[PDB]
Amino acid sequence: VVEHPEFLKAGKEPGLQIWRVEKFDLVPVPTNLYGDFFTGDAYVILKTVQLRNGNLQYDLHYWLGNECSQDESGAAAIFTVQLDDYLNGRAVQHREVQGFESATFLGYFKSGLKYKKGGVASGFKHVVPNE
Amino acid sequence: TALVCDNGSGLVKAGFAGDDAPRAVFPSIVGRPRDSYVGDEAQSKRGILTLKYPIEHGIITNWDDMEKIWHHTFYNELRVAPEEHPTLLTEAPLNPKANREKMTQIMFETFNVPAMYVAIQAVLSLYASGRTTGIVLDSGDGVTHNVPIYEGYALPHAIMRLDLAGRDLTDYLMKILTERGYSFVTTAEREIVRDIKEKLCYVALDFENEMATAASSSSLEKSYELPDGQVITIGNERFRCPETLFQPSFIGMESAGIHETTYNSIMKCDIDIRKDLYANNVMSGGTTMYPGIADRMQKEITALAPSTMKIKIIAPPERKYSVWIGGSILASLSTFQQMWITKQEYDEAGPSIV
Ligand SMILES: Nc1ncnc2c1ncn2[C@@H]1O[C@H](COP(=O)(O)OP(=O)(O)OP(=O)(O)O)[C@@H](O)[C@H]1O
Ligand SMILES: [Ca+2]
Repeated sequence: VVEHPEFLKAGKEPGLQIWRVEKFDLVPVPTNLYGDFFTGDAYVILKTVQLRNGNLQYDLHYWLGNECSQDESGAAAIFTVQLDDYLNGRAVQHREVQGFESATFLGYFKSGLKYKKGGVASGFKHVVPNE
Repeated sequence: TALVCDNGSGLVKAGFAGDDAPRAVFPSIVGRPRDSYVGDEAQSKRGILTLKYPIEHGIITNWDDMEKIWHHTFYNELRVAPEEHPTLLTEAPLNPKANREKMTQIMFETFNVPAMYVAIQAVLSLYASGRTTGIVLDSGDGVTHNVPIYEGYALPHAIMRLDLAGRDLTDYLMKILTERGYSFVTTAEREIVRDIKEKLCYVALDFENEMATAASSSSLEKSYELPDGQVITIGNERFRCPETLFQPSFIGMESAGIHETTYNSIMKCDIDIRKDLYANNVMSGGTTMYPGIADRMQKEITALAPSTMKIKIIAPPERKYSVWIGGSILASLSTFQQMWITKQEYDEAGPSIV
């Protein structure tokens, strides 16, 4: 369980919700920017579907950009498991890698998917063991 | 700032959540006289000390000594007051709850940590690689594990354990090195064999062909300069050492090879997620650092599994600290705040909380 604001807003209504991992945190992407991914970042996508039989459906995808740092891709993966745990585990998890996204993932974006160089910076402080 | 401690059978990896590497890496050894020393200092005075490994095959067996490892970790290594830092500790898969209970009790009752959390080593490694599903080959100094994981959780029935790892390998290299004439018997010389193992050993893509090539030319031979000046030659021992991983028979173990336990482990999981295990073989651990291990495993597993299946081995360049890094990332997340176990909650519920 988490008091994290975004976990409370997750999968409450039919639709698409996108978050970007930023310095070890899940930050919501402006709605108008959906479909634009920074190739150097990592995101978590939650798709909620309306299933007549009052049976809400969830699909969690974590997208990894070619230049995203280890701490980001790791955080995207971990957030996915926690969000799913939060949602009682009812969500099906999917790892999406830049350039090889699943047909399901690509379908979430009517007007195509668009990449763009750049991104937030690693929250990782560099060190060298035994120094 | 949260602390992250990965207590391995041979080395303790320790540091601060947020860093991309452990600041401290030392031997998991405690030495006592005739009132104790730890790690390098314990090894310096090995002459007047009885040395013991508190962690056997990834499982804590000596609590009196484990306590010294943690005291040394916190005070000497990290230079921090345990009472001001939330602490992430790692543990071997299938670790007895009693142990997890003892671990927790010591942290709260003798070091008074404000909060703690215990994570399974293999899962942290998988997270470090940016995955929630896959199967991890975790190989260290005292144990090797095959942990298939689905959506973040280790599949209990399918986990496999193989008590052969780095130490056994060193012991074997030392053994076949004498046969070739040389000789490393004392404790001081065993360090030499470990350096040879880590510098010159490698996994043959094909053991049989390498054995052939080596008996003919000297194209595979590498020279190793001893400290005193001497220069010894190593030939087939380079790939015969690691060969033990795929053929535990060399050291006298009817055990199955790591390619074999990976395949069997995958075979004990729902067939629907098997395609995913096959494409997400992650290796972590010092003992998977050998050059050529990815290629060999890649070939050995497609031989075992049906040919249409796609096999992919992920061997991260820093896989020696993958466990620590995954925990570093985990303990840094804004969400980790809630999953800790507080000293306060422990005072009420006791051991049964971890
Ligand atoms: N480059 C290398 N090549 C081969 N072996 C290496 C290399 N670097 C380290 N090792 C070995 O890998 C082993 C250590 O790993 P790790 O630090 O993974 O062990 P642990 O965490 O100490 O043990 P365990 O996982 O069994 O509880 C050591 O025995 C060491 O000799
Ligand atoms: Ca980034």
